[PDB]
Amino acid sequence: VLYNLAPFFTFKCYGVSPTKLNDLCFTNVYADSFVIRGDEVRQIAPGQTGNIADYNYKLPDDFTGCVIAWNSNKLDSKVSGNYNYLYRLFRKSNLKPFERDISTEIYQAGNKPCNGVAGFNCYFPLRSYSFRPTYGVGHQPYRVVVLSFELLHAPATVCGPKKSTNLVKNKCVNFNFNGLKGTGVLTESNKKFLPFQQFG
Amino acid sequence: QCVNLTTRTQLPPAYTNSFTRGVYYPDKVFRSSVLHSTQDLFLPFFSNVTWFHVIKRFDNPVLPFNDGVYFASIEKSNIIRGWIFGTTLDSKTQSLLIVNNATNVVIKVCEFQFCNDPFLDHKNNKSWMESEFRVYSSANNCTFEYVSQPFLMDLEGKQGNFKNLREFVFKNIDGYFKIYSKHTPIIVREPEDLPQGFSALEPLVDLPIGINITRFQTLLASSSGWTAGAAAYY
Amino acid sequence: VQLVQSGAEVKKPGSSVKVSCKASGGTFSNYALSWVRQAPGQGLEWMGGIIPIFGTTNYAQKFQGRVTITADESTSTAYMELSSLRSEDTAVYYCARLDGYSFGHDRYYQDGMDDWGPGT
Amino acid sequence: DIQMTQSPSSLSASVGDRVTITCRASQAIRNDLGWYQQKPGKAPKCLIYAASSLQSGVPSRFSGSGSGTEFTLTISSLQPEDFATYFCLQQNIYPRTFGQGTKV
Ligand SMILES: *[C@@H]1O[C@H](CO)[C@@H](O)[C@H](O)[C@H]1NC(C)=O
Ligand SMILES: *[C@@H]1O[C@H](CO)[C@@H](O)[C@H](O)[C@H]1NC(C)=O
Ligand SMILES: *[C@@H]1O[C@H](CO)[C@@H](O)[C@H](O)[C@H]1NC(C)=O
Ligand SMILES: *[C@@H]1O[C@H](CO)[C@@H](O)[C@H](O)[C@H]1NC(C)=O
Ligand SMILES: *[C@@H]1O[C@H](CO)[C@@H](O)[C@H](O)[C@H]1NC(C)=O
Repeated sequence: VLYNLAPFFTFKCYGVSPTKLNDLCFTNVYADSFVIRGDEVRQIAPGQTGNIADYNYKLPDDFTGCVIAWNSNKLDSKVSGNYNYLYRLFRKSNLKPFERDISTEIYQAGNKPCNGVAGFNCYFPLRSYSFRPTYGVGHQPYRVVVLSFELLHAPATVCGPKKSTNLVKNKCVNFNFNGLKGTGVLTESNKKFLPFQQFG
Repeated sequence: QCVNLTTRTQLPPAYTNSFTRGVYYPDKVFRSSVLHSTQDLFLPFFSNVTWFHVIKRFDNPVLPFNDGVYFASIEKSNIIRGWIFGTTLDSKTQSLLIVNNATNVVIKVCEFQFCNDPFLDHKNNKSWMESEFRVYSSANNCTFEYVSQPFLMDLEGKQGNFKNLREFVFKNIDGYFKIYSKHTPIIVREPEDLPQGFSALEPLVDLPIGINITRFQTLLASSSGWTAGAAAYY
Repeated sequence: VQLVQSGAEVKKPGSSVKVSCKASGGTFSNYALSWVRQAPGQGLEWMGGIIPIFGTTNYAQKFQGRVTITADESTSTAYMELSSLRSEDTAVYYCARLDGYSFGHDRYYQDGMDDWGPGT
Repeated sequence: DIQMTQSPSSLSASVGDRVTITCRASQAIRNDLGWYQQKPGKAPKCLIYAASSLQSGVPSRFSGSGSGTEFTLTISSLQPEDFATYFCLQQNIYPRTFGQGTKV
C-alpha cells in the first residue's frame, strides 16, 4: 500500500530502502499525523533546518524510518478556511527529538516577562493555519505520517507479508515449512497429529 | 486507589506431596510410541508444593518467582481469576497482568503503581460483580496489550462439589512467556487429596513480552467484608 | 489593502504636525501599523506601531511622549501627532502593515505586505 | 535599543556579478531579520521577510543567506533596474540601520 498510489508524492527514505522492508522484522511500528505547508515538508526531513524543524519537531539526522506525503487539496482543504490547525513558532531553546509539548503559556520578546493578554512584545506561541484551496503550491496541506523502526530487546512481532507457494506432491522439492528447511518428497499421510504441535 | 482491607490473620500455608502431577509438552514435536529423554525445567515427582486454601480465611500472599510456577487449583466457586506480577510494581518497572473475568483475557505489559494489598474481591457482602477491580492506580508506559478468548469457567460461586481441576504452568524463557494448561472436569475429589493421576499439560498461548520477573502474585474474586466459598490451590 | 497617507503641514516650528494613514480594503486588526522615517540623508528607525483592538503604546527610545499614535475602532484611518517641531526630524513618514500576531480571523501569520503611502 | 551596522555603500559591479550586502547583528534570531528596499523617490517594497522565507512578487535575483550574527544578501545577475537602497530589520523594537545600494 505504501509503494503504490502515485499521489503519495514523497518516496525518498533515509535509513532503509522501502522495497527491502519485507524482511528484517522489528519490535513495533508507529504512526503520526502532521499537517504542514509545502515549504515545511523538506524541513521535517533530516538534514534541513526550517521554521517547523526547530520550533515544532526536531527529527534526528539519522533514524530508521522516513516520511510519505500526498497532496490533500480535496480532503484537508475547505473553502471556508481550515482554522483548526495550530503550530508553535516561539521557542526559547532548541529541541530534543521524540517528545510533545502541549504548553499553553505566553511568549515574551522583551527581557521582562510580559504575561497577560497578547499585543506588542507579548505573543502566543500557537498560531493558526488556513488552508483554502485557492492558494498556490507551497501552502497546500501535505499529510505526513512518519514510521518508527526499532530493535529493542524483545522478540519481534511486527512483520510483513509471508511468501507461500503452491503445494507439490510426489516430487523431489526443497520444503521450507514455517522456517523448517529440508529436502525430500511430500506425500499424503495417515498420521493423526494433535493440534498442539506442527512437526513429527 | 485501593482500600487497606487488613484484618488478616497469620495462618501459615500447608505442605502437600505432589506425586505425579506437573508434566508438560516441552516442544511442538509429534512422536509415535517412542521414548524421549529431555533435559528441561520441570517439576520433580513427589515434591513439596505449598498449599493455600480460601474459605473466613484470606490467603493471597506474595510468593517469589523462579523461572517456572506450577499452579493447581481445585475449586467450584472459581474465585481464582488471574495473575498480577512483576518485580517492584511501583511504576518504575514493567508489570504483567493476566486477567480473565467474564469475556476477555487481558494480557497487559505496562507500567503500574500497584497496591500493597491487591485483589479483585470484595463488594456488597458476598455479591460477585465488577467493582473495585482497578487495583492498578494508572497506566503511564504501556508497551503491550492482548485480548484473548476466555476459558471454560463458572458463574458466581458455590461451596463444595469440587469437580473442576485446573493445572497451569508458567515460565519465562529467553523473553517468551510460555503457559501450559489442562482443565479436567468430573474429578470427584472434594476432601482434599491431590490426585494420583497422570495427565500432561498442553500449551495454550505464548506471549512475546521480553522482560525479567522476580516475584509473582495471584488474585481472587466495602473492600473488606465478603463471604467466600471453599477453594484450594497449590 | 492599501495605505494612503495625508498631506504635509507647515515647516515652521512651534506647532504640532498631524498625519493620517487610511487603510483602504481589508478591514483587519492586530497587525500593527508601523511608522518609519525615510530620508536620503538619514537612516530609518521605528517610531511606533498602532493596533486598533488593543491600542498599546510601546515606543522606541529618545521620543517617548513627543509622538502620539492612535486609530479608530477597527482598521480605518490611523492618526499620528508629533509636537515640538525642529530641524533634524524632517523626513517622509511611511506606514506599513508589519507581520505579527493576529487575534482576528487567525488565518496568516505572514499575510504579505503590499501597502505603502504615496509619500508626503 | 542596541546598535548594529550594515554593509558599506561602495558596492559597484557590472552585469552578472554577486554582491555581498551584509547585515551585522547582536542577538540570535531567525525570522525577525528582514531585508527591505526603498527606491529613491519611488514606492518602497520588501526583499525578504526572513532568511528562510521569501515574498510573492519578487524576481529570483535577490537571495538571502546566513543564520548567525551576519546575514548576507546576494544578487545572481545584477541589473541597473535594481537601483534601490536596502535596509535591514532586527529585534522586537526594530532599530533599523542605514544603507545605500548604487552601482558606479
Ligand atoms: C494502606 O495505608 C498506607 C498508609 O496509610 C498506604 O501507603 C498504603 O498504600 C495503603 N494500602 C492500600 C492497599 O491502599
Ligand atoms: C515436605 O513434605 C512432607 C510431607 O509431604 C513434610 O513431612 C515435610 O516437613 C515437608 N518439608 C518441609 C521442609 O516442611
Ligand atoms: C472485556 O474487555 C473488552 C475490551 O474493550 C470489553 O469491550 C468487554 O466489555 C469486556 N468484557 C466484560 C467487562 O465482561
Ligand atoms: C448484600 O447485598 C445485596 C445486594 O443488593 C443485598 O440485596 C443484600 O440485602 C445484602 N445483604 C445484607 C445482609 O444486607
Ligand atoms: C517505556 O519503557 C521502555 C522500557 O525500557 C523505555 O525504553 C521507554 O523509554 C519508556 N517510555 C518512556 C516514554 O520513557
